[PDB]
Amino acid sequence: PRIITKAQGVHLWDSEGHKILDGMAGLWCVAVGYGREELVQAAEKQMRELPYYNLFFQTAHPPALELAKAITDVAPKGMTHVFFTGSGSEGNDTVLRMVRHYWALKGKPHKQTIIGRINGYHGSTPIPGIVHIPQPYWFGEGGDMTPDEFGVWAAEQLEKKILEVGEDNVAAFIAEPIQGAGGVIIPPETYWPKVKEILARYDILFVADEVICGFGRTGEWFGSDYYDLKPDLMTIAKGLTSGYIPMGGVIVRDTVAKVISEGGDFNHGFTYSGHPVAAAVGLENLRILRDEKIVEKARTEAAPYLQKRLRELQDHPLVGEVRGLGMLGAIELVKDKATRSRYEGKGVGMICRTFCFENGLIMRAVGDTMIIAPPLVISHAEIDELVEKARKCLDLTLEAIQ
Amino acid sequence: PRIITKAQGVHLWDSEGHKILDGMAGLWCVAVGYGREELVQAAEKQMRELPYYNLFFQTAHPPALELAKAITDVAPKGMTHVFFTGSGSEGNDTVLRMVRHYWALKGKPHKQTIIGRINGYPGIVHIPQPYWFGEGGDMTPDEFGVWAAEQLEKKILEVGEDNVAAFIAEPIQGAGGVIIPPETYWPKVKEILARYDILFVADEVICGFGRTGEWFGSDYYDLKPDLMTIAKGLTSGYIPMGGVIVRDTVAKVISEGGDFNHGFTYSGHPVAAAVGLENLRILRDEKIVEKARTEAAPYLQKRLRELQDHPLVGEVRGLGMLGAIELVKDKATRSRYEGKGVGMICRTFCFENGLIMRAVGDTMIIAPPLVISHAEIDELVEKARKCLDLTLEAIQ
Repeated sequence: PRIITKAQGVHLWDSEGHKILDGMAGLWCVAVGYGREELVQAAEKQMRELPYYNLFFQTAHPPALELAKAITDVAPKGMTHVFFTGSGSEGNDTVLRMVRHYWALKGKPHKQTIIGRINGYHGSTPIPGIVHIPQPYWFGEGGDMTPDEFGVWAAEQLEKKILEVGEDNVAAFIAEPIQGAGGVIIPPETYWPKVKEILARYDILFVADEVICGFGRTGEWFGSDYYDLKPDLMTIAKGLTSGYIPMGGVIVRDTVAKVISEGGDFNHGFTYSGHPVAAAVGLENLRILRDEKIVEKARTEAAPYLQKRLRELQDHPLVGEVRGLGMLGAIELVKDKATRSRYEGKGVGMICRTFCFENGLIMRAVGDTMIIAPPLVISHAEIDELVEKARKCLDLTLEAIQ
Repeated sequence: PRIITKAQGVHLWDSEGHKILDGMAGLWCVAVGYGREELVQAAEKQMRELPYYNLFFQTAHPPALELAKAITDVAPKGMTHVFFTGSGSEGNDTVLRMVRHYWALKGKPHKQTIIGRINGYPGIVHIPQPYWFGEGGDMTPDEFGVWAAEQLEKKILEVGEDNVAAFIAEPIQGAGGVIIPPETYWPKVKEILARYDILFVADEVICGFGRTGEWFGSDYYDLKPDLMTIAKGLTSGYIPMGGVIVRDTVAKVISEGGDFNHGFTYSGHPVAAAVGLENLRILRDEKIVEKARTEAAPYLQKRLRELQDHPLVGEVRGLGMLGAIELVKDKATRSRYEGKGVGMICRTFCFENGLIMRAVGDTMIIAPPLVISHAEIDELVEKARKCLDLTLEAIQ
């Protein structure tokens, strides 16, 4: 039984004193790495000054506002409003309400169906008003097409579905820039360009799920920045606080915010914001990401090296592919690299995960896809640690297959 | 907006150094009062040791478990499962999923309609609230209660048992002005629920963790709920967290029998749990809940009721650490100062005189920290009177 005693930077240590590199940044979230005392201190300060309560009585510099202001500053242009939640998934629920409630107020209440992709639908409990298009997963679902052309097809499928459902019954299309959860499904070059093209010609809202891509994970602040999308709403969480304290929220384009306020501010609960203690943490977490240039350094210094290094693993017999951008990476485990076939039923990723655990690496396995989203602050040294331990474990996995 | 610099016990101080008594315990939540360093220290400790989960490994004593264990210990008997959320309202959403998903797995997917009450929450239907003071006209409290309870049975039949998933109610409606039910209500509702195959959800977001004097409102009115939404006083509002407590029989049906929506991550944020656990440790181990029941509550209630003499007060009501004051133009008919917005004025004068009572229309309400002292109750009822006198004066 293996118990963690201490955590620092990108590393955990067990009771035995064995060092572990957390390649998944806690669970997608721990951006600035473990043990940043500044965040602890933010929380502490607020918790004793005034833990809860806003409006009528409030602190000298309410963290709710200053955090929102901070978020809108790093957001895509046009995104001026932030409605905070206690979690990321609460964010996605909230956005579903907001898009439907939005269209109602425009006097088009028929607009209700949400178009998701396969393997990124979310909760929402087939519901006679959430439909799916195929995911842009070339490696698994693109057979023998070129990435580029597969992308275009998977993008066109959106247009088809909008028409099939009918524009006047569609409320919104909603997608993670990169699905990352379903195994870092990085789209072909051509996808988002084409989806942009489509969205431009239909009167539907566009929700970027930045729960995972948010706050530096792509190298840019948001995946929406990276793929250059113009979303109407953005769900955030996780890296908002580097996972040091629960918080989520929705960033909202001005034009949309104005509609859920004017007309009817009943459901616009004059942004009671979120919890002061969470916000205080979030604000310091954002201050740190911008002011110590961690996002910038991820883009310019960590990312390029991580990607290069990770790709060296392509030589390994077991690896059908390495893919990744920013601080996202994935490794496909195949029986034959040519046909991209898997070790059917053997559950190989499981084995590879096992060996990662045993050898002081945290990669997550999504089926036969190993994935990584390490803290944005990982060093060259630590990337060397990572790709090294990765290889050890790939060798062990292969060995174990015989 | 007045600028608070520090908070202690049941008191805030502004920049001017003026002392303010928070009669609403933050917003229903701050149970143990402000500035308990123990809670700050719990959060701090966890935030640096291990702020969030990872796929593989965990700390020596994960606070998620220890908190759930702690909750199940204070819960009504049978309540063995806790699914945590990031908020209270996320709890109520979650429970809506759970009750519907529950019935589906029993092979009765038509069971979906939720029966709420008016002023607390086809899809979702409502019955009338047990608010004798406003909506009972000239009936006796007892008989009005029975009627308001019978209205449930009527609605179940109207909707039809095979389409009803659940009935869902706060034991006492906090939000909507401390709507304390007649004696007879909950007894009768129990009677009704006993004869229909529907689930019963207690919304303990507000009544939870001592507010009634017992741990839960469900304890107090002696209800046998199938699910309980919690939040707020779980951490004394020091850090956001919520959850659902779930009867064994229900939990067994949503886990095995229909392996689906209990993996995932409902395990709850370690940092929040650490706080929650210490908050609960404090409530049980320093006997705050017990002392609320036995020492604080009786005195608060007594004292508060002295205000009944005031011209403006149609009624004082309250149990445990809940209280309400009705502001009327004529005590006989229970009429209000229609349209004058009197509660507004009374609230205003409370703010200006270092008291936080919340106004729900013309109902002033209080839910002070469970730790309020006799001294502080004296402070409260005293400032209350001052402000009632000021409000009345201002009406001329």
